Amino acid sequence: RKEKKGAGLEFATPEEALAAHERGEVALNAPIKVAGRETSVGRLKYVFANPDEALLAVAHGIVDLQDVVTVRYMGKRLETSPGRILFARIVAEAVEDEKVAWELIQLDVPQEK
Amino acid sequence: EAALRDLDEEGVVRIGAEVKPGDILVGRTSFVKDTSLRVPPGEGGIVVRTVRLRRGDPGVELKPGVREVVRVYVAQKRKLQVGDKLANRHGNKGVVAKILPVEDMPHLPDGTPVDVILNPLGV
Amino acid sequence: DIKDEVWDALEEVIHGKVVLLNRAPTLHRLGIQAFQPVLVEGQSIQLHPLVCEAFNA
Amino acid sequence: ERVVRDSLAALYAEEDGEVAKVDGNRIVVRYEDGRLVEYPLRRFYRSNQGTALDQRPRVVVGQRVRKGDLLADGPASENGFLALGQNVLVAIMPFDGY
Amino acid sequence: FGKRKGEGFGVDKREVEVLRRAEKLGLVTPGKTPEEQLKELFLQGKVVLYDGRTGEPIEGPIVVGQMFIMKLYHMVEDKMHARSTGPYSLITQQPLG
Amino acid sequence: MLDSKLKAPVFTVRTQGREYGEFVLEPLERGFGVTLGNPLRRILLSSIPGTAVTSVYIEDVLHEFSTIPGVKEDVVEIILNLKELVVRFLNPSLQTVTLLLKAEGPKEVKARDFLPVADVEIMNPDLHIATLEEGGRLNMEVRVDRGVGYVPAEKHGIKDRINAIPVDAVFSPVRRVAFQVEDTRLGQRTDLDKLTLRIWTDGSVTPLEALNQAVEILREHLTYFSNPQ
Amino acid sequence: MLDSKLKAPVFTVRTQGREYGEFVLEPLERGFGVTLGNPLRRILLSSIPGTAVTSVYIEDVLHEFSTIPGVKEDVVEIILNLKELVVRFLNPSLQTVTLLLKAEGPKEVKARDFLPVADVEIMNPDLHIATLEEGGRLNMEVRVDRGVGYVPAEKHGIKDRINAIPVDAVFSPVRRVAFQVEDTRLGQRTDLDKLTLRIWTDGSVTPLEALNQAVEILREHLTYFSNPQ
Amino acid sequence: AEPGIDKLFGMVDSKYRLTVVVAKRAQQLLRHGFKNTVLEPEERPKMQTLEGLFDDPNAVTWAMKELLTGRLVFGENLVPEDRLQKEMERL
Repeated sequence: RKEKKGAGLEFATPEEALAAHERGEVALNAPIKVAGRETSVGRLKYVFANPDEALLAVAHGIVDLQDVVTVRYMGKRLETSPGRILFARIVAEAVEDEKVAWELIQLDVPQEK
Repeated sequence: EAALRDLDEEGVVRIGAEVKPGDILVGRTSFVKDTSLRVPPGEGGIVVRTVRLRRGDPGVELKPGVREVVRVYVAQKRKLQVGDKLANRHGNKGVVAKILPVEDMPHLPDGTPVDVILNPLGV
Repeated sequence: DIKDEVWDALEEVIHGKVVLLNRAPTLHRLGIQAFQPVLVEGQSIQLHPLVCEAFNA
Repeated sequence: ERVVRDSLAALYAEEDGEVAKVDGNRIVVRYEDGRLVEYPLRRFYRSNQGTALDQRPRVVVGQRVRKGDLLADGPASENGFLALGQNVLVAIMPFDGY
Repeated sequence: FGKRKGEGFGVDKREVEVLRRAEKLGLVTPGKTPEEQLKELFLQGKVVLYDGRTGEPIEGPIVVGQMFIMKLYHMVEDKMHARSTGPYSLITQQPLG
Repeated sequence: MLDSKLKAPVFTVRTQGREYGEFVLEPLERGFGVTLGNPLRRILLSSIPGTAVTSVYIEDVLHEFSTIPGVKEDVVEIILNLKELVVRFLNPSLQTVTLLLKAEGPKEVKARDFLPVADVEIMNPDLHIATLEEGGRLNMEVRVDRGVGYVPAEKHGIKDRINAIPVDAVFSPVRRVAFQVEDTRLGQRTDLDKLTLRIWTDGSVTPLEALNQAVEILREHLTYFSNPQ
Repeated sequence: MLDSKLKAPVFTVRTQGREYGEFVLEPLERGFGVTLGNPLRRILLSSIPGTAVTSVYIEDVLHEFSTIPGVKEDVVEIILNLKELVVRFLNPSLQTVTLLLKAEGPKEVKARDFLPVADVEIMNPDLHIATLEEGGRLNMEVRVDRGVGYVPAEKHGIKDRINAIPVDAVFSPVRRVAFQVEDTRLGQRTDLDKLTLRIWTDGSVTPLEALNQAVEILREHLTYFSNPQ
Repeated sequence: AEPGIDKLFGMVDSKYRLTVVVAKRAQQLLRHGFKNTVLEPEERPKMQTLEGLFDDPNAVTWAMKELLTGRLVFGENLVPEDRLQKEMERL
């Protein structure tokens, strides 16, 4: 999803912008899935070591399956939703190997027919 | 003869007796060879009415060479099940696919559960 | 006179058998498809949804 | 109501009067002329297609009726209204696969 | 909702989070209490439902109501013409009952 | 019993008659409102044993689709009305009862007209049954049994008389259940759960005993996990 | 009796080490498969006690999104690699433990490289924490508490040093659980439930232990209806 | 499905040859009974309720999982046909 940016979207430049926009998200200055210049404050606020941690945090209602977040996958840090990670996990569980499963999917777009 | 207990009167089955498929309904004898009308395979309900028309015609006629005829009405109470189909007034044909228990159906914040679930994709 | 031993014999019989499901207008090759039967309680034949387009049903 | 009236499935009071007797199979009604008329009921009549045609009485003993008023239900009428089906709580949302 | 309040109940937590989710979906105007937010949701014809299997609410509101549904004439069409061995034809030996 | 039991729910009840009962459990640690409400609701709506009409015999008619002279209603209507009959047993060991009803003359036969029995009560004496115009002799017996769940008429197949006609039975005393979880405040933690479940029953079983039975069933089902193999 | 008691639902277990467990309850009567699976899943994902790295302080770190010279991993990568560190306490008396790490030289720093503490134990000593480029000044400490469930770092804000940084805490030993109920059948009827539980746990507790704790928690919470008020 | 249908398609040129060979294998498995198997010692079909898949619940699966092993050899004309075609039907 994507909703709104009523604040200064510039984030690449200021490093206090992490704390400043975390404070803004404490108020209603910027949504959790905000349209930031480089990253959304959701990417900054939540970072997950494993897909299991991300999906378990979704189970606790902290973040939806449609929320972008930084998750450390098997070798990389991906700015994706737990929904896309879960879809990749389903594909990798249905088959045996995951590297092949990771390579035969397109996990950056909606799964249209 | 053991199953003949249902055939109370002469040849005809007694009224109000439940009948299953494969049960004798009218006992007719040929040359002695038994050619008796039985409940067809499938389903059977409750016998309600029997009419017998013989050669002693009050005002009735029969097919030539036929001495008598008997017609039997069997009634059954069909209840909604999986095989059946339902529809609204707007053509949304359907078939009952599963009959869910009351506990696991969607319900309002109040205790009242919904009756039927419709797939939106048909709209 | 049905007994659960009869139903156990039934599930023994069809453990490996298959049956051919057929749609009346058979417009192509996939209008006939084999399947493994699973004993169910009811009147209708339960069909996997994904073959809802292999058959035009 | 027009469908159930125009199709001769229910029973209607031909004249203002009071009902005399109501039973499961016949209704005896004494009109205002003093003439009593008895209406039988096809209690369970097999249709051409195998359904059932029943007339269910809709009046009580000693009940005043009006001209053209309902007396007994048709096969598929609630109270002088075409009733073939049910009213149910429907939720429009995709269940599992059923 | 007046009958709901007469028993002495407000808004369930499940309903609260479903309201927040619907607010993120633009169904209900933001900045309003759950009372008028839920009233606006009702005006759409959508009300909160609970799964019953899980107890958790169905994410997003659902339209529910009363509909008239009739059972259609049910002749031999459904009946199982399923046979194994029966009478055979006379001219040719094709099986027909 | 303070950090984990005083910070754990007191259990209050609010019962009106023996039909409606609210049970409040407050406070619960976050996440256990639904965790307790849902299984209890499912068990209450599923497996609460009760009583309902099982068989009906009429001294006059010979099958289901007949009618009695002098009776306004058809036999189908009679069974439909008898279906909502609500019967309370007073002796738990008692299983099957056979009520008798005899009526004549212009009688609006309600449920109160049943002949009294030693350990049986009717919570709905105003339940309409039949309408006898004149000279109509209505003699019937109804066999009511104690069971669980829902059972079709033909599956049980009770045959006491050659003319007895079995009926469908709904052995569930519980009319409906609705549990609601709300937010409660405690000094140390702001967000806590208060679980209040409301139960409507038919009077055959007071909501409290229904809740106790549901809890007992849930506990005995959890018992199955105790022995692994 | 196979109607209720001989199917005291057989509870078969398939344990693949201390990480993976499958548990099959079979056969179970209609509707109770979900009624048992769902609360158990909620309990396992919500209330199991466990230990997690609550916070970390490094000597030369000022902000959480800074870069540490002499170490290729940044602060974020360090804390994420710290997240999955699994520690079991030896005695119940422990509430919090502060564990330090002094490391220098062009070497790999792993969990086993932590200074030993008598009353704590590590299930993954070979957990590669980070890499030191050339004499990397690795002077850090981590405060690890016991808790339940999942705690975002923001709200609790447990602080030891002025420049210490909060860490999201994953207390629950279970990595994730999934239950599937599929319609089995008996000799005569098919309306029966087969319950499967698949549990993945970090390794602190075997899945059997977690399930036993879950059922014990549910039973003890059920015992709160015994005393009415 | 069936164990290793891709593997089964592996060692045979045409699927129809596969069908012929597996079904013929089932035919001897019926005619001499399931004593004439080549997987006796440890790896047998394993039935769920009991060890019923030891004898003969389904011959087609028996023949297929027989074919996955190397103990089955087939050819167009591998043996002098007349001797075994007259010794097969007479016992």
